[PDB]
Amino acid sequence: SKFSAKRLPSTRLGTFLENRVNDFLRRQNHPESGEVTVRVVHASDKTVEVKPGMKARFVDSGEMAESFPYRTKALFAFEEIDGVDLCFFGMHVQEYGSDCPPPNQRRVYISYLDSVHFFRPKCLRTAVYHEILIGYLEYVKKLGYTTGHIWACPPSEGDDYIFHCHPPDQKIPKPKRLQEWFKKMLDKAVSERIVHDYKDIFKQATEDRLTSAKELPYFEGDFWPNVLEESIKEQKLYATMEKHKEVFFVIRLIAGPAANSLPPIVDPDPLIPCDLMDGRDAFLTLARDKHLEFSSLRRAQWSTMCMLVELHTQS
Ligand SMILES: CC(C)(COP(=O)(O)OP(=O)(O)OC[C@H]1O[C@@H](n2cnc3c(N)ncnc32)[C@H](O)[C@@H]1OP(=O)(O)O)[C@@H](O)C(=O)NCCC(=O)NCCS
Ligand SMILES: Cc1[nH]c2ccccc2c1C(=O)CN1CCCC[C@H]1C
Repeated sequence: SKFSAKRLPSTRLGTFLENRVNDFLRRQNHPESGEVTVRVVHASDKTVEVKPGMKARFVDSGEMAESFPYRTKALFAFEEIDGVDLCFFGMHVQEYGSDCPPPNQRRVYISYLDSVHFFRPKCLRTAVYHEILIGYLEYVKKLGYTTGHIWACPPSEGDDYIFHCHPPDQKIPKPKRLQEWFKKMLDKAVSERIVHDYKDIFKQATEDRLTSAKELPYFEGDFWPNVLEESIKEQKLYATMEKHKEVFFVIRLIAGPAANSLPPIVDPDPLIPCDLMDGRDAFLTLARDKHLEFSSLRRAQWSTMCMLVELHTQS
């Protein structure tokens, strides 16, 4: 059909991820599973600017770059259930390439991920989310990104990351459950030899014998930029790192000498301008303004169809 998820334009990344998920589902041979479609719907160039305190201490002194360029991508996963598309998973990532100044070079960071719990069958839902994330790490590792970063931050009560109006009975995991969920994902990646290893931020920083705040990757919207500004306004930083360590993952995709002899990162996919999916706010607002909800299967399917018409006919 004219405005289907499958007819959204393809990318190498979307294709790679959907082939992984569908091959997984085919091996499980569950009669209730439907075809999965994965589409990158936004990609654009951005920069994160170093905030005044760090800018005063380290940028002005020529010890650290003033800003760091990255590519933002938004991708969505859809499942066919009884001939109807359901959008059930979304993710926004920041990708810092090989031209980026240290300490941000060749890193990926997950800005947001969100879901609505209607994947059929339910006994495969978590496994499918893990397959998308492991496939993302698999892909960026293939391109030459060396490290992944994840802040396990659940949304505040009443706050939706990507999808407006979640089901009333979809529980939101607490930090501890969410940490264990990312670990289970990462252990599967480790056994597939995609992830070399992973550590909490304090352990990584300790084992790498990092001297200075300038050595820590500096990402848009992350915790650590704001904690650094607070630290500069008022040794304590080191105490914050340890207390909150368990919620920040540093994921090594490529370690050893092989991590230092890499060609440049060449992303084969074009930029994809799309107003609706540049950041999270725009899609939340359109849902709010069109009275869309993702609060039941049928409402989510209706909202998915509206989302798709919009994606197809913008510009
Ligand atoms: C992260 C996410 C995709 C994981 O989904 P998931 O694979 O279904 O895993 P969850 O931990 O949410 O749920 C698994 C089980 O734990 C349960 N659970 C979740 N939160 C719970 C809570 N606070 N108390 C008790 N049980 C809970 C669920 O009900 C579910 O039960 P089931 O397996 O019997 O159906 C999803 O929780 C989500 O969309 N969260 C909101 C966005 C977010 O947290 N983003 C992460 C960082 S950007
Ligand atoms: C707050 C914020 N502002 C941005 C502007 C542009 C791009 C990204 C962000 C962004 C995030 O990524 C936040 N995110 C970080 C990872 C955990 C979940 C959550 C707390």
